[PDB]
Amino acid sequence: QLAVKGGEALRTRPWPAWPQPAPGVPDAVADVLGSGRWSISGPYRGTESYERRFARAFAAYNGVPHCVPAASGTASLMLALEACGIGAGDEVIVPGLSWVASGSTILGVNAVPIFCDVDPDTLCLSPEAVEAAITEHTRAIVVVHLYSALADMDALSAIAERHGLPLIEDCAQAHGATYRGVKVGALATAGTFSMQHSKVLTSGEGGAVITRDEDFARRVEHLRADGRCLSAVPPAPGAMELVETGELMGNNRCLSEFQAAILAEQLTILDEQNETRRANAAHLDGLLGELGLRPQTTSDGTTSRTYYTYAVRLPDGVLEDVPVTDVSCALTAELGFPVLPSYAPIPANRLYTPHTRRRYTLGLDHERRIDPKRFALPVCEDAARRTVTLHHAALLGDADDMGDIAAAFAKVLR
Amino acid sequence: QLAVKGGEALRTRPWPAWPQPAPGVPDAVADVLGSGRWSISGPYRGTESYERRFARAFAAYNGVPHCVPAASGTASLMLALEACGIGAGDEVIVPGLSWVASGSTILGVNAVPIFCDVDPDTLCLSPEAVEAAITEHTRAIVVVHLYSALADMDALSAIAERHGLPLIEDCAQAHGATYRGVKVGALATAGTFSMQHSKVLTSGEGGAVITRDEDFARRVEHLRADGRCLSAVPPAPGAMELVETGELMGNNRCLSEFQAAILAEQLTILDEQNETRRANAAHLDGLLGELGLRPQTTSDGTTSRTYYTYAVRLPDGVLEDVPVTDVSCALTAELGFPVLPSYAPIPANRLYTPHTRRRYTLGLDHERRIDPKRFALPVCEDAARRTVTLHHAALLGDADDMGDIAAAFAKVLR
Ligand SMILES: Cc1ncc(COP(=O)(O)O)c(CN[C@@H]2C[C@H](N)[C@@H](O)[C@H](O)[C@H]2O)c1O
Ligand SMILES: Cc1ncc(COP(=O)(O)O)c(CN[C@@H]2C[C@H](N)[C@@H](O)[C@H](O)[C@H]2O)c1O
Repeated sequence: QLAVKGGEALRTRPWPAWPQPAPGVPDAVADVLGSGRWSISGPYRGTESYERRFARAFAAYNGVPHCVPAASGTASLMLALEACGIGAGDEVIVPGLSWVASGSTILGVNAVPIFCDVDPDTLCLSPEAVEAAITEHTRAIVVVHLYSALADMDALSAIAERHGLPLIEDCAQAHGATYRGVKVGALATAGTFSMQHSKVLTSGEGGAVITRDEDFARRVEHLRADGRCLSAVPPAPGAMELVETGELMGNNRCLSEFQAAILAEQLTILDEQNETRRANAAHLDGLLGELGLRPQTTSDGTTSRTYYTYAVRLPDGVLEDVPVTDVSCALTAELGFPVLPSYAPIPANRLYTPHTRRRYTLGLDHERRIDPKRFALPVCEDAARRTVTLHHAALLGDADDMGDIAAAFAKVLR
Repeated sequence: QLAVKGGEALRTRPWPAWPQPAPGVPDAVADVLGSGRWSISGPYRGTESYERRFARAFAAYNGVPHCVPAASGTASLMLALEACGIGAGDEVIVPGLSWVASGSTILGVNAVPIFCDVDPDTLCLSPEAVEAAITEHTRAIVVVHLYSALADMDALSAIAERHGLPLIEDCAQAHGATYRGVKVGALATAGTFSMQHSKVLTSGEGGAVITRDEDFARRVEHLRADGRCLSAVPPAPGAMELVETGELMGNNRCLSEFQAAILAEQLTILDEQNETRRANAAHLDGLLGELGLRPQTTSDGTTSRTYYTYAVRLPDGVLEDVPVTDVSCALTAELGFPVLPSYAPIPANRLYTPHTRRRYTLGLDHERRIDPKRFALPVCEDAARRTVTLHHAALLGDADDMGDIAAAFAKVLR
C-alpha cells in the first residue's frame, strides 16, 4: 500500500517552483549591468546604488530607519553580533533548535554559544530556559523565529531589558511576520535576515541587518566594508562612496548590486506571497488536526505569521517505534515533495563539530566551554524525533494541494 | 596652471566604463531566473548548477582540476587558510603591501599575520624577508601578485618546500596571468581570487579557490557550505545535492547562481580584455619612462601580466617632499580619472586596528602578537610614500588615452 514499500504513490506531479521571479527583475538586472558599478565598493557614478535602494525599501518595509544589506544571513548574524560588542569568551544565549549556522556564527566571532531549550508547541526559545541560562558572562540573546512561529517577544524583551542584554532577532525564517503589529526584527536590538534560495525573500544568496539605532548600523557598516562606511553625502562621480573612516575594523560582507536589485523587486511581491501561504496553512492545520497531528503554534502576541516551513508533530501513540526519517521518507514518496524531519538539536548535529576545527582550538577552558556534550535539550530532541516539516513552496498552490498533504499523512498513519 | 590650483584641466572626456558586461549575461541570468534553484544549497533540479559550470570553466582556465567558487576574495582566502589546517595562534607570513584583507583574513581564522617586506621594484613578497621571518610557529605563506606584477614563485616555492609550508597565491589582482607558462594560482598549494567590482574578472562580488589537490578542494567545499559537499553524482530531482557528510564543520560562503552565471559569461572575454590592457600598458611604460617615472616591474619568468592596476614610482629627487595624496589629487584633476596613492603598508593602514575588535581579545600573549606596532617594513613604507596608481579601466582605451596619462604626469611634474 505505501509507495516506499512498492505501493502506488498518491501523488507524483510537480509542486510550485521556487523561487518566483518578480516581473521587474530582468530590467533591474539590465540596469545594473550597464551602471558601471556592480558593488557598493565600486566608485560613485552619479545615482543611488541598488545596495542603498534596497536598504531604504527594506527598512521602510520593516518600519525602522536603518538597514545594512549583506552577503548572507550568516554574515548578518556575525555583523550584528560584533556590532553588539560580542567577542572572545562572551556567552551568547541561542535556541538549541535551529539550522547549524545559529551555533557556528557565535563560534565564528569567538563567543561561546549557550544552547537553550525551546517551547514544545512553538519551538521557539523558552523564556524560562533563558533566565536559567543567564550567567555573569552572558552578553547577548539570539532568538530565532523558527519555521512558521514567532517567539515570545514580550517575555524575551522583558528579560533582555532587565538584564541589560542586547536581544537579536534572527528573522531568516520569518520575513514580513509581525508581533503586536511590529515587523519582526524591529522589536529589539537588531534584526538579521537570510535571502538564501529557500527563504521567502530571496536573491539566491543574501542578507540584511536592520535596526532603529544609527550608531549600531554605522558599526555594522564598518564591519561589512573593511572598516569603511558610506559618506553622508554622495561624492563626485569617479570617487569612492565608501570612505576609509576606520572607526572600527571590518571585513568584506558586501551584497552585490545584482542581488540588491533582485531583492528590491522580490520585496514588492512578498506580502502577496505570504498571504497565499498563510491561507493554505490555515486550511492544512484543520485537516491535520482532524488526524491528531499537532501543527506548530505561535506565541501569544503574534499578529501575522510567515510560513518559511510548515512543521507538524506526529500524534502521540502513532508510529512511535518508527524512526522519523522513515516516516518522512514514506511521506515524501506519497506526496512527490520533500517532507523532512525537524533539524537535529544543534549540539547533537553532525555538522556541529567545533573540535574538528583548529580555528577554535583556544586552550582547554574554552574547549570545555564549547564542547557540545554539555548541552541536553529535552524538548529539542523530542521535537527532532517527532516533527516533520515541509518547505513553503508546498503552501504556494491551491487549497486542493492541502488535501493531498492531508491524504499522504492519513495513508502513512496506516 | 594646475586644474587643482584653479586652472584648466587637460582632459574632461569620460573614460571606459567598467565593468563591461558580456553579451551572454542577460540570457544566462534569465535562465537562472526560471530554474527553480538560485543557489547550490537549493535542491537539485535535474541540471548542472551555474556554480558547477563556472567552477569547471575556471579550473580548466587555470590548468588545474579543482575549483570551489565562493562569495568573495575575502572568503576565498579564509577558506584556503582553514583548508591548510591553519588555526588559533598559527603564524602566517604575508606581504606588508596589499589591500587590508590580506591581514584581516588571517586574523579571522585566529592566526597571527606576519607582515614581510617586498621587492622594491616588483612590490611583491621578498624571498629574503620570508626566510628571515620563519619561526617554528609558521604554518603558511601567503603571497600576493600585486597590482600588475607576479612574485618570484620559484624562489617562494623553494622556501615553502624547504620548510614544509603550504604556499597560497592570492591572485585577486592577477586573473589569467602566467608564470613560466603556468596560470597564476596553479603554482603552489592553492589559488584565491576576488571577483569584486573592480577586479578584471567580476560579478560585483565573488571569488574562487583553485587547487590540484582533490582532498583540499573537498575541505574547501565543506568549509563554504556549512559542513556539506556536493554529491559525487547528482541525486533525484528535488533532493539536496549538498550532502551532510559530517567530515568537516564549515560556514556559508556560497556564491549565488546569479553571480556564477555572470562569471561564466565574463570569463569568455577575459583574455581579450587582458590583451588590450597589456598593449596599452606597454606603450605607457615608454612614455612614463621618458619622464623619469619607474613603472612597477614583474618577476623574471613572468610570461604574461594581468593589469588590475597600473602602479608607478615617482622620479627620485622630484616632488620629493610633496605628500603622495597631494600629487595624486593633482593628477586626478588633470585626467578626469582617479589616480591614487599605493596602499599603505598594512600595519600602518588605518583600516587595520585589531584592538578595535573584541573578537580578537584572546589573551595578552595573543593580543601582543597581533599588534601591528611590532612591524617595521622599510621598502613597503618607501613605495607607499612614492607610488601612485591607476585602476585598469584607464588601460581599456586607445593610445591617445595613454598620452593623456603621460601628459597629466608631465604637467604635474611642474
Ligand atoms: C535561522 C537561520 N539563521 C541563519 C541562517 C544563515 O543564513 P545563510 O548564511 O543565508 O545561509 C539560516 C539559513 N538557513 C538555511 C537552512 C537550510 N536548511 C540550509 O539548507 C541552507 O543553506 C541555509 O540557508 C537560518 O535559517
Ligand atoms: C590581494 C587581495 N586579496 C583579497 C581581496 C579581498 O577580496 P574581496 O573580499 O572580494 O573584496 C582583495 C580585494 N581588494 C579590493 C581592493 C579595493 N581597493 C577595495 O576598495 C575593494 O573593496 C577590495 O575588493 C585583494 O585585492
